[PDB]
Amino acid sequence: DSDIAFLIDGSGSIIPHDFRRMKEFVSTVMEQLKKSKTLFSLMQYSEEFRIHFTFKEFQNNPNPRSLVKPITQLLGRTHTATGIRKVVRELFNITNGARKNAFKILVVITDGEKFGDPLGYEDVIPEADREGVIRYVIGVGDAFRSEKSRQELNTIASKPPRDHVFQVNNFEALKTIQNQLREK
Ligand SMILES: [Mg+2]
Repeated sequence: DSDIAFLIDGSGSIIPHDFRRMKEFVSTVMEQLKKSKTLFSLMQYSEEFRIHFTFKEFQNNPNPRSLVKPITQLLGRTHTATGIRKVVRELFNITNGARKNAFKILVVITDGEKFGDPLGYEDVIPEADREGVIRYVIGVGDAFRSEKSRQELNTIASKPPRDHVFQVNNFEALKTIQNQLREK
C-alpha cells in the first residue's frame, strides 16, 4: 500500500562520513519497514540527478544492501527544490513502478543548505502537497546548528514539521517514523 521514495543529498558539502551515514540510514529503513506491500525508490541529487532504483526495480530486487551499496557520491551543488519536483513527477510515475491508490512518502536527506538551485521551495511544495506526498526530513551534518538550515528542514517537511524532522544520528527516528506510518 506504500511507495516510499528517498531523495538523498550528494552535493559536495556533504562530507564522505555523512554520505555513508545517509546510505546506512536508507538501508536500515528499507530493512525495517520491509512490509510485503511496500516498495522503495531512490534518487540522489546535487546539480545533477541520479535515479539509483525505481519502485519497479526494487520490486524486482528487494535487497536493500544490494541496491544501496553501489551508490557513489555525485558531488557538486545542491538543487534540493528541483530534486523534490523531479521526485514527485519522476519517482512517483507509474512508468517507474509507482502504484495508483498507494500512499506516497518522501524521505529527504540533506544538510539543509540548498545552493545554486533556480527553484525555491515555494515553487515545489504546493505541487508535492497536491499529489499527496508525505514528507519526512533527515538532517545530516550541521543541519540543526544554524537558523537557516533548521528552517530549511522545516520548510520541506510536512506539517507539523517538528513531527516530521529528525536528526540522522537519532537512531530512534526509524521506529518513531514506523509508528507514524500506522497513522497515514
Ligand atoms: Mg550541499
